[PDB]
Amino acid sequence: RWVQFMKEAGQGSRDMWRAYSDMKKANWKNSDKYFHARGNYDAARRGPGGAWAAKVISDAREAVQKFTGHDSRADQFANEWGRSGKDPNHFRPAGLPKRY
Amino acid sequence: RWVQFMKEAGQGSRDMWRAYSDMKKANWKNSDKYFHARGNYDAARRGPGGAWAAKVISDAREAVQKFTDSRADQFANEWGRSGKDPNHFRPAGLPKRY
Amino acid sequence: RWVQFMKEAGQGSRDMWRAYSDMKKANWKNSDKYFHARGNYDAARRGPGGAWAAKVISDAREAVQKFTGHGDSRADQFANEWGRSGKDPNHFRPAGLPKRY
Ligand SMILES: CC1=C(/C=C/C(C)=C/C=C/C(C)=C/CO)C(C)(C)CCC1
Repeated sequence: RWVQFMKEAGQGSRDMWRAYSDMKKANWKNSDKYFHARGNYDAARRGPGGAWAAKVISDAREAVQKFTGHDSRADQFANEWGRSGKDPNHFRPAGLPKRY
Repeated sequence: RWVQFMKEAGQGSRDMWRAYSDMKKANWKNSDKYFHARGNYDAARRGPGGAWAAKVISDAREAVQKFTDSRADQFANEWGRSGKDPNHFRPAGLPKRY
Repeated sequence: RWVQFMKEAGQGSRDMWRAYSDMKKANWKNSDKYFHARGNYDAARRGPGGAWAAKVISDAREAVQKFTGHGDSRADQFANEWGRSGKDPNHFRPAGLPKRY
């Protein structure tokens, strides 16, 4: 039912949060696009609910970015890259620890 | 904050539902696109969270439609959401409260 | 702490899934308002993250009702809010509902 979709959305949201926290924790220059792609990739592979959550969260982030001044297209490109099932590692900065 | 964002989202959502409510309350001559634009326009006026909310609701609506046209609604949605005037789609003599 | 909020939200989500699951198993007449109320009650008790998760889930449910048929919604939301505010879910308990629920 809609329950299963929502559970996937819930999982997808956590994948999104996981990507965000791992990115602060890593504090690695030019890592953002990797984590954006990775969070959307992980989330979408939870199923339709996860892919929906990743999009909704990504657009919420874009909206806040716009409001505060900037970039955004590049981020959304990385977002959609991972969400479509493409490898986030194409954005992986050299030396990024294997645990991320 | 994101408390502020979420507030705007709540308000924007209400503007949306209120748009959809009004529309049923008016079984109309070709009234669709006006209500869709107005909801988004109202919702976007609340701020970023409202614009964001209007978009998730619009896209969701469209998604459910995809088992039952959709693009023309989406044009009207983005019209209002961008701030362009919803009355552009007003039908012939639509009651004043809408 | 975002971590704590996220932890409460996860718990509250589980409380919500547990209510819906319990509702299904029980298959008891006139019982949805109880489970709607109970899920929000248990969720809100987790902390702000839980109350928030329960609202997001309740509002998403209402949204899907409206797009399709399920639409009554106001009555469901009244129960949701009732439980989420901390009021007794048993206010909606139908006669005979097994005690474990
Ligand atoms: C009020 C409001 C919401 C309602 C969302 C909807 C409409 C959820 C249903 C989605 C479905 C079924 C999508 C199918 O692709 C939530 C709380 C989520 C966030 C802010 C806007």
